[PDB]
Amino acid sequence: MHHHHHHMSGITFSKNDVEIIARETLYRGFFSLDLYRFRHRLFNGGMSGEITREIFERGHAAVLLPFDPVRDEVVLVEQIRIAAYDTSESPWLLEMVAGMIEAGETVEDVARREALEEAGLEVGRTKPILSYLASPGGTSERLSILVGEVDASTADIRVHVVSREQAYQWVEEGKIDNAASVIALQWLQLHYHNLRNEWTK
Amino acid sequence: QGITFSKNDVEIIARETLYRGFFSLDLYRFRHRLFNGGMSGEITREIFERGHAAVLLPFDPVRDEVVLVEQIRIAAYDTSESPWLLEMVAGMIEAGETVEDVARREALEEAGLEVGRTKPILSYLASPGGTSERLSILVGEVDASTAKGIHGLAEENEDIRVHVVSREQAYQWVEEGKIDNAASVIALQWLQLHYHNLRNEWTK
Ligand SMILES: Nc1nc2c(ncn2[C@@H]2O[C@H](COP(=O)(O)O)[C@@H](O)[C@H]2O)c(=O)[nH]1
Ligand SMILES: Nc1nc2c(ncn2[C@@H]2O[C@H](COP(=O)(O)O)[C@@H](O)[C@H]2O)c(=O)[nH]1
Ligand SMILES: [Mg+2]
Repeated sequence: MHHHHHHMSGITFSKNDVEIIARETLYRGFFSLDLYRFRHRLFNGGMSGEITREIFERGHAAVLLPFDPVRDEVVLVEQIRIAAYDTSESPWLLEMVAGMIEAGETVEDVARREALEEAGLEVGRTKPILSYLASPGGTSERLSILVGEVDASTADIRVHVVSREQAYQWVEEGKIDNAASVIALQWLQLHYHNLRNEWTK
Repeated sequence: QGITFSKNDVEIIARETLYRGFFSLDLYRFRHRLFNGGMSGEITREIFERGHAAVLLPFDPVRDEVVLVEQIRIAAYDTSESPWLLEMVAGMIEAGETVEDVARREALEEAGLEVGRTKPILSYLASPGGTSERLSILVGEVDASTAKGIHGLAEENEDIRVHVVSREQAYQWVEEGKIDNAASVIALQWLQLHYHNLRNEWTK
């Protein structure tokens, strides 16, 4: 069909449209700094020349929003995140439960495990929220968020229990400003009414 | 309620460059107060340093439309169906610049868009266990009928396609996983929570 014209044939291109020529690990410690060399299709029709990009590689994470549907409360975990220091009033952040996903593990298994270990919470039902790329211009990291049913009365890390409304107001005010928690709590603000009905049936 | 400790309670002893390239990886060495009442020992953490960004959600309040930009993000490759992503206009904030200056410049360079009024959405840490990066999101008033075509600086090997969707369509794409990068998810969830008042404010 080479005589067929271009017009006779969401996003435009797939993995068939990129060639990763080479990968190198330039730094290996707890995390890695990798270098990708690749060429890719251009929107105008041609192929790019070879492009090189640095990629921060630290694996991928499972995240759990602990929500008590009886009490309309969320459980937050506080701990120091030194990387926040230079742009934040304090490096101690209020966050969701989270942990790295190891080979062959599922998001749900990690989320449930971490909820018990960080916050001492037994999780009942879970539902997916969303899975997102934290900052794909520079890091490969993907984080997959679930909401988990908890009894908030049963709640170096410190555990905080607050109303959903307070937690969301802290997002609005900038007092909760890490991506995983912002995404989870915005989702909860959009979905809590149906979720509470589903989980208190 | 709220957090327990402040910058009075942590000392950064030193920082060491582990990798110096286009971006950097630094080792922070620090000590900090513990919730149990003591002081930690010396802690180290590897931190990815890549500066900070301004992000623009281009929203047409008359048409209830959103402008997205499509381009390859190779880091997405290993965990995504395709490394081409649908994203918000964005760019790095250089020394002395304002978030608005960058957002307006990138809106023109990445999408061919002039911007009218602007309002903050939220400023967030992308992944603060391992990177310092902060991204500050604005919503910008645009005429989505002027958003079309292929943009980006060809010299910088930047190849960007503009897409226009309705707001409801963009949000549906978030729900379905077709838009799954933090900046766009945060911006579009915010828009779902605020569009009624924002359209009223900008169509008066
Ligand atoms: N050499 C080099 N340039 C980069 C890298 N990441 C981004 N850039 C440059 O940053 C600009 C676009 O960055 P973006 O906003 O798409 O993340 C282009 O000038 C591009 O060449 C990298 O890892 N290495
Ligand atoms: N112990 C330690 N872990 C580090 C360092 N830099 C990065 N990490 C990573 O951070 C992980 C702990 O993350 P956290 O549990 O604090 O969210 C470690 O398991 C390790 O992979 C470092 O200097 N020391
Ligand atoms: Mg740009």
